[PDB]
Amino acid sequence: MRKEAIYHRPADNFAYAYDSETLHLRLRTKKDDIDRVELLHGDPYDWQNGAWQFQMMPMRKTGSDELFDYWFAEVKPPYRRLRYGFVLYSGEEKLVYTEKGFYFEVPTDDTAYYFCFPFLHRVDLFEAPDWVKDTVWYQIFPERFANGNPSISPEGSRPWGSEDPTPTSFFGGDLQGIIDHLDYLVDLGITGIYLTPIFRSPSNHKYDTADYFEVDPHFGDKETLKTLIDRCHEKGIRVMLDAVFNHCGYEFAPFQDVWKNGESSKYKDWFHIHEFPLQTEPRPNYDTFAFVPQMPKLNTANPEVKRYLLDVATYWIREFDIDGWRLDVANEIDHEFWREFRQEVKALKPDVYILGEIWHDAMPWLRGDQFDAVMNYPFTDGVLRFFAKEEISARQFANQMMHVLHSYPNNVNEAAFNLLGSHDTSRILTVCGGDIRKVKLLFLFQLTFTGSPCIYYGDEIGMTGGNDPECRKCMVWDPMQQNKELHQHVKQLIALRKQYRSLRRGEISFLHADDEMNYLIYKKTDGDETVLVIINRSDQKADIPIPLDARGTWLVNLLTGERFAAEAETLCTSLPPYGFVLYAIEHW
Amino acid sequence: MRKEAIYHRPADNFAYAYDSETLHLRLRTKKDDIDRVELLHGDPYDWQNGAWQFQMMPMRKTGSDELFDYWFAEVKPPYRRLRYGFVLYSGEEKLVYTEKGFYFEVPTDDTAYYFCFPFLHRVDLFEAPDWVKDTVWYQIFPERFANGNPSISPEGSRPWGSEDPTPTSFFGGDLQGIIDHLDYLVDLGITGIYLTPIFRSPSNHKYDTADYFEVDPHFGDKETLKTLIDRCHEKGIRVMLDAVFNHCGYEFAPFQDVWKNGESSKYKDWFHIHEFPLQTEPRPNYDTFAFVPQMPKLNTANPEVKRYLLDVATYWIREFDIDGWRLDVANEIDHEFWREFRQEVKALKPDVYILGEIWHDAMPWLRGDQFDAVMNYPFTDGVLRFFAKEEISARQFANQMMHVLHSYPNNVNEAAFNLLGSHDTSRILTVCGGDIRKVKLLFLFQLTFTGSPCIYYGDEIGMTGGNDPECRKCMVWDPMQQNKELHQHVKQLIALRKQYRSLRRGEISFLHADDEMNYLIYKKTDGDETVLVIINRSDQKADIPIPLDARGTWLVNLLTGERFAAEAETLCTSLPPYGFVLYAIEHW
Ligand SMILES: [Ca+2]
Ligand SMILES: [Ca+2]
Ligand SMILES: [Cl-]
Repeated sequence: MRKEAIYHRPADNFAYAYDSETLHLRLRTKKDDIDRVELLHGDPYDWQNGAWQFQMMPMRKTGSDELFDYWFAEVKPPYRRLRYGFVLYSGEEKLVYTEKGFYFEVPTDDTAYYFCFPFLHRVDLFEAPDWVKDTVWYQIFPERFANGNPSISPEGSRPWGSEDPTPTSFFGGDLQGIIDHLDYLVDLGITGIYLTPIFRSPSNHKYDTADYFEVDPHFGDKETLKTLIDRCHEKGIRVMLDAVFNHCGYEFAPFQDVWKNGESSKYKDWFHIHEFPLQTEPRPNYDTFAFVPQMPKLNTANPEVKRYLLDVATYWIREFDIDGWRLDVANEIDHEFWREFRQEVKALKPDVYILGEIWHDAMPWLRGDQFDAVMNYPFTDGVLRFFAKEEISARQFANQMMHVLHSYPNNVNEAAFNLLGSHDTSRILTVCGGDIRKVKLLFLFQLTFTGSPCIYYGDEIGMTGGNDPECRKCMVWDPMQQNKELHQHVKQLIALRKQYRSLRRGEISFLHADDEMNYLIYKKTDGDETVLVIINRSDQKADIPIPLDARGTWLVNLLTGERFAAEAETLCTSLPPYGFVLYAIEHW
Repeated sequence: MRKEAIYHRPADNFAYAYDSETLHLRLRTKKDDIDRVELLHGDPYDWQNGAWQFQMMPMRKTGSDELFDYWFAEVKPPYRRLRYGFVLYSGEEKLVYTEKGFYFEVPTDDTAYYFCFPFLHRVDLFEAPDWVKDTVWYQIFPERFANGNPSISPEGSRPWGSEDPTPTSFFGGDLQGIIDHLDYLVDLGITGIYLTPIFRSPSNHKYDTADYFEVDPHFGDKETLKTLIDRCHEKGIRVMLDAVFNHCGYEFAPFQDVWKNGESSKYKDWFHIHEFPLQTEPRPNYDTFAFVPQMPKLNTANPEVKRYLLDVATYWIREFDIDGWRLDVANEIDHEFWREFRQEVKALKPDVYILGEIWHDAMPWLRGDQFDAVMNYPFTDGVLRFFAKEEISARQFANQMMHVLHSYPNNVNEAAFNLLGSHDTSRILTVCGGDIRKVKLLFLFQLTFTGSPCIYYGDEIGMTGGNDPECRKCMVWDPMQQNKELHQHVKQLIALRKQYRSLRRGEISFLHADDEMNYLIYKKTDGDETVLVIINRSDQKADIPIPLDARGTWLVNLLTGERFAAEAETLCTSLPPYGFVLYAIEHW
């Protein structure tokens, strides 16, 4: 066995409380290097006859990435205290992996050798709002969804969908237009809406905020926003707004004061200023979002700033009853602020979903004291590389999915915001080079994956476009221009997801087929039901062997409803080019 | 390249801010497997400025443990933001290590593959009080230091130091006794005193608290405590008290109420009770420290309990100006409480040192939002196994020290509470089998090691005893029963530590000798200042070669003060059994 590939450390994704009485422990080792692994565990103070009392529990291999095998075990400490280790077996070789290193047999003269999970506290438990787990989100960029009130449209607004958008063009989309098209979303099966910024700002995207306490006049007023939220609630749709707390806009009052009065302004500490007076040339002498002068970075360490943003955060919840806050550039704002943010938000309305925009590994923000989840862009990356660009094999895709999922605790993955694109990415149909068959596969995977998926407006009807701003075209309402095949496909999958719990909250496992290149086979299971998905990611028909025992095993096609029994101990599934099939499994 | 042994993840000991402008990045690889490592780095938004290529910085190997090599690099992001990857060079091939995996060359496209350190926030920076770095602590168990007030000694106190202590014996030690012997401590060189529990409790150790707002009558009164602290402060000695917040005592009023009234008690939720009425056996029906009935666990999640404990924490600081809080069984209290604890204590007195009693890996409590340090028992175990028990080689000792040190960020190690024993361990002289020569080596290593070391009362004069209660004998004040040589050795070493910054704040590196079984050679470095230490851990004379080069190099024997020029390529030093020598290395 290779000791250099064995790893565990008491925190993050390797050791965490799943609930008030249960702990989850993981261990990773070199793939196929270990035959069996057992968790050695016991209460730190449980002694009898002068010997430490501990037991052995076999661990299950939950999956593996390109380099490692991941092992899992759940344990309910008798007194909520635990000292543990790992015993690995390979042939006649045995290793005991502990915090103090490796041993060849279990040392029991003391507990100091072992890893420790001191005490399971309910207060430190990671707990996201349960309702998001069954939710399917729909992201809307307000300036481009629907012009429901022409009288408030920006002057210079272009005819709807008359031309591709630019960084400064306006088409007159507003909040009323969203209200007017809610039945379209209900029919689709959407139960959650995520809106990009809607507070006063001069731009079409509004990430350069002028006033966080005012709805942009071009989008509507507070009365209209309230009606929108109330109407969504009546129809069973939760609403999440965009919080741009990392930076403000050039027209933000406090910034204007500092821009004019420099170091004597009482708002100078509200920002990250390097020298006075402020300037934008040759470059800004203050921190900004990226290198954008009109987006001054806010000092969230300043008491007055924190008070203001926390007031903003609770105001919209208290007065408008929103259901979530999507945090713009969340990773660039300090942890101290995010902890206070959670405390005040959750104290007001525990149901509010706290979603951070972080495109990379976000474990530091997912320990339970800050966010409920992050926009899962790493998932986006992997799914697009396999289904859209076909850059990696099915084997490599499974490895990447196993890699990212095992990088986090199970309860964290259960609340993950799994998207395929957004206002900050190219359109999936375009990433797919215009092949609807590939887009159908993207939706199939997304909608059968555990978590809280989000659909970018227009992707369900085949809208096209490159990256920002090309991906922000006016929503296509003309039924003659909407791709009917895709819309029906999405509606169908969302319905299925709502009907099968394993798709929404189950564990995922990948089965290795003969052709580990184009055939993807995976299962979703929650202990009560099991759904098998088989995908032929190739332009040729395929006969794919399904690795499952045929003893008393019955399958039910979820799309056609057809029931049939297996027998060949490995039934053969025949699929047309880019075809796919889903089966509910029955063991009688 | 063994990909399975390579590792980095943007947090804890692998990625952190060292100061407001500097980031530290670490990478671990299979020992001797990698020849060189380069850090590819840049600002995440460099692309906006047309800067698509990374900057490159070579990483330095800071040490190796049993299985890995550790690489290091410090970076000052121009805009406090960083995106990075690693380039590893091996005879086999060159590989780029990123968050998305390994690549043979730096990806030429614009996809996000890299690790990220979003923003360097001063507010999230780990920062312990600077003064602790130059402090040498002395731990005192009040019931056994000195009987300065016979009139308040417990009834039935045994003649001072006349017999071995027991779990229930009393000798009459008190706070006045400490005051009476301050000059002894000043002479020794001590600049910090850590006292075990001193609040009212029926026991001789007092970890079963009866009243947190009262100094035990047998130890003295609030007036005596003030005198002690003021005299200490006048002598440049800081004072740290023991906070027993995980559990209270059997005589704690709130608990007595619950034990009497049961479920009808208004204090029922102040503890962890499973059933009523409360029972103490076979095992308590309520959570306790270990299974001690007289030590019921407090519910630090209960608002009243938190307020009471926080009031306690701030009371002694505000009223008596203490300089630190040592947290008893700190790992068994929730993180939420520790965050509030830090906020309140630091707001009151930023200089207060927060030390948690955690014997295992404490990374989760050392990210900057909770403790400043923990009692470094893992250091204690490693040092004892080498110098005292001689159960491991000099090579294995070097590996273990590198292992535990690289497990934490540099600024965390710089404030670490490095002890060799305490009231919860056997006496070091006894662990050394009565060999004073070995104890001298223990003090030598401890006092030349970076951090905030602590000396257990009596160890500086050779007191003996097994583990609790044996290690709690009355302090020996008669010089005829004190080991003068050892005492002067400790006094001399504390003097040197104060004179050479590299000993208390420098980096450490182990130089591997030919006979790396008994010969230990290491150096402390801080800028150009270097202290070389050579230890002969064997019971026979030895001639050990000093690897150092003579290139305009001069050595200063820190024990004798003797100066001399370096011979040729390697100077040889003759040492007696368990001998040692320290040399300041000057580069001219
Ligand atoms: Ca309009
Ligand atoms: Ca006394
Ligand atoms: Cl309405």
